[PDB]
Amino acid sequence: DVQLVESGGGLVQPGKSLRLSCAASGFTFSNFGMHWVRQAPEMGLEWVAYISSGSTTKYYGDTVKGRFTISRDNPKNTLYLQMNSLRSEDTAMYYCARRPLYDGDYGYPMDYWGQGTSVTVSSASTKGPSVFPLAPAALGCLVKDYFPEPVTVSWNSGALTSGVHTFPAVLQSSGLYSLSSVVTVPTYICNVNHKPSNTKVDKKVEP
Amino acid sequence: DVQLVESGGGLVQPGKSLRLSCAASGFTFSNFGMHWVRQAPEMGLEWVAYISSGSTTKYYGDTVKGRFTISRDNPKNTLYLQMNSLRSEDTAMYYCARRPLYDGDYGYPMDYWGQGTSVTVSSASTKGPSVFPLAPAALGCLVKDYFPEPVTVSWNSGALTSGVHTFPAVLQSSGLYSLSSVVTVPTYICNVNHKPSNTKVDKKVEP
Amino acid sequence: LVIWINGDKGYNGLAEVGKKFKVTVEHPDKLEEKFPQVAPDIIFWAHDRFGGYAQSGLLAEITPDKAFQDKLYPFTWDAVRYNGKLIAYPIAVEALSLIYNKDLLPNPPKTWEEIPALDKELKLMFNLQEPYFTWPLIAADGGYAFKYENGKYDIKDVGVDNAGAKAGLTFLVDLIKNKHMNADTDYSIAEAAFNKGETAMTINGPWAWSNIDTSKVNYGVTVLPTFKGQPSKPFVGVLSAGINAASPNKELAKEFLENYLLTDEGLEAVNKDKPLGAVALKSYEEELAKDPRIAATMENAQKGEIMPNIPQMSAFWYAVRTAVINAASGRQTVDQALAFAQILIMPNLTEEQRNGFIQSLKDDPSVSKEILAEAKKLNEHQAPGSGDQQSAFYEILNMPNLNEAQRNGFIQSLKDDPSQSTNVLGEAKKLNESQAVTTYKLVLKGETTTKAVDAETAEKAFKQYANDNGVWTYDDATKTFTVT
Amino acid sequence: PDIIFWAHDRFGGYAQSGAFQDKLYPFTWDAVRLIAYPIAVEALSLIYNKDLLPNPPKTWEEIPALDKELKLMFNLQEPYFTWPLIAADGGYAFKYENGKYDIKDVGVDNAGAKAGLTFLVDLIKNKHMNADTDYSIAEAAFNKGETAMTINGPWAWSNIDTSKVNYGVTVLPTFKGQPSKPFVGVLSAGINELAKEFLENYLLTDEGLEAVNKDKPLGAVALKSYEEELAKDPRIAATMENAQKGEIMPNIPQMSAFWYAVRTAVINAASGRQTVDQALAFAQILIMPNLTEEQRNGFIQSLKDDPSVSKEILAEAKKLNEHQAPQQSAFYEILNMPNLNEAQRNGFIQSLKDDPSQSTNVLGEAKKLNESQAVTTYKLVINGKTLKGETTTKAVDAETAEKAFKQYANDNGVWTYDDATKTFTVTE
Amino acid sequence: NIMLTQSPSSLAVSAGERVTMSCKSTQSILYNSNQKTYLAWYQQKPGQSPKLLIYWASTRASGVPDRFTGSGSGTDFTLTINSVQPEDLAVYYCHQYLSAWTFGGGTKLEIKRTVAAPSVFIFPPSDEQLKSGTASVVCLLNNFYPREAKVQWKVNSQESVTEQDSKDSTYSLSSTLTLSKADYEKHKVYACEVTHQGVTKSFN
Amino acid sequence: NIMLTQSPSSLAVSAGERVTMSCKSTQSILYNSNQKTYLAWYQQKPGQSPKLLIYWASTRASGVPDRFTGSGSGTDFTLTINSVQPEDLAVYYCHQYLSAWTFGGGTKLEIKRTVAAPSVFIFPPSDEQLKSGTASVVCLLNNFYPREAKVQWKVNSQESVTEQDSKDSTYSLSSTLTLSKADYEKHKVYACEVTHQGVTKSFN
Amino acid sequence: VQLQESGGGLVQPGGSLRLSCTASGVTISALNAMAMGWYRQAPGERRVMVAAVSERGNAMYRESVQGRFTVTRDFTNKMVSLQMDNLKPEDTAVYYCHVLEDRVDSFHDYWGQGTQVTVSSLEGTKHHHHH
Amino acid sequence: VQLQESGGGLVQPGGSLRLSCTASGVTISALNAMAMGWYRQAPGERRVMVAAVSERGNAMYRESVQGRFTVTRDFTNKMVSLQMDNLKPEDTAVYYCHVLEDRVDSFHDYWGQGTQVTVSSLEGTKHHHHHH
Ligand SMILES: OC[C@H]1O[C@H](O[C@H]2[C@H](O)[C@@H](O)[C@H](O)O[C@@H]2CO)[C@H](O)[C@@H](O)[C@@H]1O
Ligand SMILES: OC[C@H]1O[C@H](O[C@H]2[C@H](O)[C@@H](O)[C@H](O)O[C@@H]2CO)[C@H](O)[C@@H](O)[C@@H]1O
Repeated sequence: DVQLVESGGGLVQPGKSLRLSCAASGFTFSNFGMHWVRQAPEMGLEWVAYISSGSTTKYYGDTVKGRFTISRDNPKNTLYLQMNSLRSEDTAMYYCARRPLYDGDYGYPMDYWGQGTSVTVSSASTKGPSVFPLAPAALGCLVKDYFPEPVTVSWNSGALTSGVHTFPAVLQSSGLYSLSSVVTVPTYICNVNHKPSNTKVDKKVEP
Repeated sequence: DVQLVESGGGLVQPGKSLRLSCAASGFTFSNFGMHWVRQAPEMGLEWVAYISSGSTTKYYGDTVKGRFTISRDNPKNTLYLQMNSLRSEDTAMYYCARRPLYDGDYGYPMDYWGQGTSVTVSSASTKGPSVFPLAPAALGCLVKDYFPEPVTVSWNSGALTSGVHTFPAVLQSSGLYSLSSVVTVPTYICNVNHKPSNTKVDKKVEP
Repeated sequence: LVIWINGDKGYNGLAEVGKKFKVTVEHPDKLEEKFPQVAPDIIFWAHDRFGGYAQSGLLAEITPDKAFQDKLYPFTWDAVRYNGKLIAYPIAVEALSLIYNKDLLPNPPKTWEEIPALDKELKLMFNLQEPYFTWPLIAADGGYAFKYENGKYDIKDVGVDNAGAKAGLTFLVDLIKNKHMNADTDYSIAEAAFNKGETAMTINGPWAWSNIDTSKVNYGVTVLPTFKGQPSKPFVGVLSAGINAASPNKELAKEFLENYLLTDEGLEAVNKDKPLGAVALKSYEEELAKDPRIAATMENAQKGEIMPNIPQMSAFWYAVRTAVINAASGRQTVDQALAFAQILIMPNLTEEQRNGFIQSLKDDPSVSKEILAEAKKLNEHQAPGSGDQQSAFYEILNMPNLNEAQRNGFIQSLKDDPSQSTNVLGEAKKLNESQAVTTYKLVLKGETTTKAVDAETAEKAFKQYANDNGVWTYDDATKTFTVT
Repeated sequence: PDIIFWAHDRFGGYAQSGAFQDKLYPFTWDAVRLIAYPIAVEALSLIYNKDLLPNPPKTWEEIPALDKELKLMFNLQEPYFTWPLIAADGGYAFKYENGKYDIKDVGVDNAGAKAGLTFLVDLIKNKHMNADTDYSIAEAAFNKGETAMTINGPWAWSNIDTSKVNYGVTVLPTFKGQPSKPFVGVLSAGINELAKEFLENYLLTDEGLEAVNKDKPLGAVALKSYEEELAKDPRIAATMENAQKGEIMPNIPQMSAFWYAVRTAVINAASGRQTVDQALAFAQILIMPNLTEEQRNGFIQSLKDDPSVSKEILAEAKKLNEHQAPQQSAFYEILNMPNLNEAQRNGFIQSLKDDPSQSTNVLGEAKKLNESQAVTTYKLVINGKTLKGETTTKAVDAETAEKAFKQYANDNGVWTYDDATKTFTVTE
Repeated sequence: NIMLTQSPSSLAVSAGERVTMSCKSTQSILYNSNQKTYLAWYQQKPGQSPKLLIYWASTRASGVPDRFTGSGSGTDFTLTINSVQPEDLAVYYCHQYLSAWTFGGGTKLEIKRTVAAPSVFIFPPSDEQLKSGTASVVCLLNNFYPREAKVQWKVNSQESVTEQDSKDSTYSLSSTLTLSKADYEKHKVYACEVTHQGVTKSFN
Repeated sequence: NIMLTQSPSSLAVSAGERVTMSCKSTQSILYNSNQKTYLAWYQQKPGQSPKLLIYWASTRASGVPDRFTGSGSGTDFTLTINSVQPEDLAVYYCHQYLSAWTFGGGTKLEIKRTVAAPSVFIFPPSDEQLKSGTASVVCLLNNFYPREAKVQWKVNSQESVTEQDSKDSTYSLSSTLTLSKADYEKHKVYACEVTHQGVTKSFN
Repeated sequence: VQLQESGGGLVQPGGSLRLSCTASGVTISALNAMAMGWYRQAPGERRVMVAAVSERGNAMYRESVQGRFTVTRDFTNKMVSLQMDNLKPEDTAVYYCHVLEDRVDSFHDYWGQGTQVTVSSLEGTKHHHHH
Repeated sequence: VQLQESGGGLVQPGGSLRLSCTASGVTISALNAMAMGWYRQAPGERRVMVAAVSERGNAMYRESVQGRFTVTRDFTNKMVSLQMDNLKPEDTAVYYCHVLEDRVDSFHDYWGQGTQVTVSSLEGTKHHHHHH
């Protein structure tokens, strides 16, 4: 099946530069146009950039024109977005999408979307999360003091998925984030992954 | 609007050769594959030939393999089908149809079809239709003794189309064809067109 | 056998040659444009159109013979070569020359600027409809059809808008305005005037000589006069014979070309009919090398440039023709005419887009260079850039307040998308106004990384991290703190 | 790496993948045509031991007799050294026609190549030639005098000079009365400004060339003066004789896999695991550029398990490759049907020119037709109170058309004939 | 190739209720990678080129009304019209486009309605016919739905009936009696008698 | 560029009935050549990439159910769900792709149901967190339909509510009370009580 | 001074489009005392000037549209045109005919009704008919 | 003698496919003495021969598939294999492993269950996943 995978996201200081790469598989990449689309909680979906199949025609968003560059490498099936002079309003999640062939004849819009990468910009520095198990039924663990938002939490390496309640992160008064993940039960370990801090932590919860 | 118009059809003796042309307008002809599909009253729809976009791939039907040849001229926006050594079973109406882009990814089948040209193969000679008025409420005219099938019958050059009843042609014992067309009314001229005989007859019907 | 040639050449001589060899010859007007749409067995014409004819497949490739290659001059063979193959058999080399009446003037003027004084004293005129005759004045001051660099022609570059071409065309239209030169005259009127002795000078090729030989008046040929101290550079044409690809007598025509007309008696017969000028064959050229007129024609050819063979020449001629006509009648200025021709030249523009650009140049000449640049950019975009790119590169590499990471990012963006360079540069400039470590790993079970300038700072950070999470060995070899 | 010193075949693929001229020979610059600076020109030569034999053999057939008298070996692993025997009898890597290489035509499967390879495997099976030996073992054997002859380039000479044994160099022996055509390599430097200048004004000098040649013999140097002062050595003369008898190596990017293919064939040919024809077919299949890995593997298996139809398999693979690339006999044959009337002959030839790949069908059914096989249009205008209109019929003359039109009028209820437009007008 | 067989040769129905037309394949036509069944349903009105209705056996083409629906899998596929309309009379073909291209046998859809009395006309031959040597007399029945009627000639006869129109949904037929001129002269009174589920017309 | 504005925004409904979400365009997006309106409706489940639902404002994408239907023209378009299902809670965007590419504000489809009694848990801080210098007590509520619920602390608290799940269709909430170390041992008993439509948990 | 606009609609990028504006209710010399131009407005942004012609007959253009756009003034016929060539999807906007005159102490503007111009960024519609 | 086929399915044109047939209930010399081959049949068509191998090991092919197809018989493993390369849509059919044996007076044919081969002519499928 058609699959798109994004990479290159993370935390960068304002005014710096970043590169996002989207790898496509399952179709002839050298024949389809590509879109870069970003989404934020306070901004929502908005198209950012577009490149044609043969890289001859490229279009950019009004608010990103002159800073972002879209390109593609057909032989290795890759799509590149170079972002420069980043401002605080660019914190979002980025997806690469595929535009169908001859949409002026069949009217098919952007159909396949990638998983997306979270790009965040801020002057503050990153910090690894602090994990704390909770004494019990329900049991869980909370991650606390981690500045970059993405923290994927699984239980027993994905062995159990029923009753897994992972609350969204909230911003604290110190500028850091914290969230608690719980599981309802009648060994249980919770694994947290923090990609900007590259932190994998396995914590066992016991009374 | 997409428009496909064929030409070259007519009456030819068995074992002869005939070239059919199809002109396309309203789309990039140099990007879509083309199909020739014939239909007969006793056998129905079947696919005859297919040509790819760049003419690199061509497919033929089982019963027309080695006899028919498909090609196309992209600069002239034309699609050609050459038939050689015709046999009596090939009497049918031919359409040129378009194949949508990447049907293995989107699944769109043959969508736009032309009007179609009727090819009939037989040893008999063509003969001009004989038009006879019918004194009258309804009134009409009947055409008799014309071997080639197509005879388009209109009234007052298409001025009136209400109450028109044109009946299908019927074979008599003599091997010719005849049909009567009438209109029910509370000047009237009936026009018959016989393309293989190049016959244009306008007959006025009065009591 | 059907032969089509121009009307001013030796049709009767070629007819006699064919009768010696049936052969039918005709000289229809405007033959060079009806030939591509009609498709005669063989056509005699200049080498410029044969490139387009071969590209369209209208002309069949000729199989040559090595001895026949050695029979004629080499540069004629290279000039008739398109994409490494031979399509036509070179016959004659024609270059324009200045013909003067000795009684009217003892010596031809060395400069074009002196010609107004001579004409005013008289109170020179020649064909104006054809761009062929007008082009030497345009190209004397540096104008060119296409950039000839390292042995290939640059289609993307056109020199009809150079200041030298503008100066030449303004000089010509100034001669028109001062009543020195009639804007409505053509080749026939020029020939009639020069045969009657009304005009003291004319610009013409060898073929006119026989006609002036019928005038019984003394005539002297020489190199065209210089313009602003620069010698004129007329285009050098090669008249050669091309064979129709659909001709049913292809081999008969090929044998006719090889064995009958490209021989001494055929060339001498057609020269007696009409002087063909410099013939590509060695023996007859050496026989006629003693004639001073052929020497003057050769001098003009060396001073000039060999006419190219790209199929993008025909429309070029068309464009130049229109511009010259637009320059001739005073309907519009020289700069406007050159701009219109430049717009007409590039093929990839759509007809609606071309008409829009024509109107754009019509209604606003103050921004003509911007319109031309935008039209050229659109043409290259639709064509089936390094100029500004190097300038942007050099400007960014000199940026003093930009750190290395941002400079590398901007350089990568410039190398990646050049068409948006002009915006990106400005953005970099904007940033210029605003701006005016080892990763250590820790191996509660888990791994972390932190960026630190030295081992002890990372040790302090890792000890703090362990302190907050309820938890020592250090390995330079793997750059790793391990806690147990 | 900054600069790579290697034979000129791979620099072409490297470039594809991404007064000074007068100082060197012109063909050296033409071969590297610019992407590399020629340094040396190397060609293989037959090096024999003077004490072993007074004069070298002139034909390959005599070598088995001399070897069995001893009771010839060289580097067998690399196709480079074994190629001259294959190329002697017409074998060519690519068709060099009017100065251009035709990638579509590959001559490895020629009959002369089969004869050369079967002679080589005949040497192998008769224990005259070692299938597992390599360049190092051949050098050691020639240094110790184990082998009476060897095939080697100039570079090994200094090593032979370390062995102090008398060695004579000559042209490779003729095969079946035909001299060999060894590949001529150009050892040149390819850059991945300082390195270029160091190559130009320092390395490309008489002192630099002689310093390099002293360590290992470069053979034919690209520099003119060192060639002139080194042409007195007869070994260089023999190398150039082999070079002119040989063919220069191509610069197209289609060589590397080609070499791989030939290597595999040699490894298939020497070990005896497969016959000469099957090895050549495998090499040809590997050479084919546009075949997919699954398609190539399928063709390899089909050639492996059934060698009876190898020619048909190769033809089908070539057809597929041409189809996936990003009739004349039929033309002559169609014109020669006697009973076929002119119309269908033009129809069939139009179909033939229209679609060549169906020609084998279009010919055959035409024969199926052959045994089966073995006028002015006039217009009537009726201007009548009962009938107004015009009709057409085809007739051989105005008289037949007149009868036909009169009959038509008779069935449909003053007659005039305009010959200029062939029109009969009937007015009621 | 993969040819398809449509079960109903023809089916009649009144307007407003559902019709189902099924067709069978000799083999599975499910593409493995896409997991999509490659089959389409086409509609062809009389005297017109075929028009695409459904593709992928479930997806509905653009502009197609919601009444048309496609279902089925394996080797059996069905097209269902929930509310048949009078202008929906046509021929429906199920067609696979996975391996080569083949079309079904065609299912004809008829329209049922209330009975209607035919309109009878009698038409004598014209005089150009007379002097041409043959005579043809026509009896015409117009606007009769049931498509059942017998016609008899009283003093070798050809009956031709048109196609059911979309608006009226009735039929028209003509019976032509053809004889020689002499046969016309000997007899005087010609009558055509037409009997129908829902009369004699004569001339002298 | 063309701005799109979606009127309903957040909207709550019970399972079984219809919902109509409309969006207005600043400019007409009717392509003149083929008379097709260029607008699409996209559905995005929580933690998912957007999935195409409808294109050309009337045509349904392959694989979508028949409950979703698109209508409207001019500058006003509507998307209607006939029978909202428990896994239909998502965000729906209307997006035009005629001039450039833009998306609407997004309407959130919320699901109504019967009220449920929450389950309350009190979770003590862990000792490694204690010796780190701060303390945090957790008061958790699980499986309640109404998001509205008040939480009070007995001895500056942070409240986090999760997104309603598609299967069960209730909510979970967590209130964390954080304090300093010394403040943690200066108090002894800690309690969290909750007032809800559908209770105090205390510990020492 | 009433301004009436004409022209506009849907255009493929790279195409051409001509807009016209006619002024009424003012005399000839007084209209030659005005500066006449074209503004444009996109949804969500304020009106910006895309072209202007002063009373001297000189022209002034926005930086992003110079070369691609031209503006011409037929002062005898109270008439003005804007020719737009090589369009882009970002050029979709409502165009406003604008008249500026100085009142010594201040400047005053007159705005027309405006016309809608949309650029359709589709790909396969180049051959498409228009009828 | 019981014959069983293995391999087949759906394949893109230009691909390759290897079908196998295994025979049981027979001694080695017995089915050595009987020829073995591959038949194919499309619906509405008759039984046509695409591959055959006689008792002496000579291979016979139909003219439409010669060179494209390959038949191989391995006595020791009792297996015949048909390798099909450069496929076209005309080749989709039901394939039968077949045994031809001589009862002197006439010929006898043993038939297998057969396998389905569907060549699916489709655009934009050069890089489509198959294991997914
Ligand atoms: O005038 C434009 C044409 O110039 C040349 O044709 C010349 C030719 O060189 C000359 O021998 C003869 O007198 O005819 C014309 C005179 O114009 C180019 O060869 C043509 O392509 C141009 O159209
Ligand atoms: O593998 C065969 C290679 O042959 C040549 O390389 C030669 C080279 O020409 C020679 O001077 C030296 O002895 O090294 C190798 C010996 O194989 C081709 O240049 C290569 O492309 C081939 O791989």
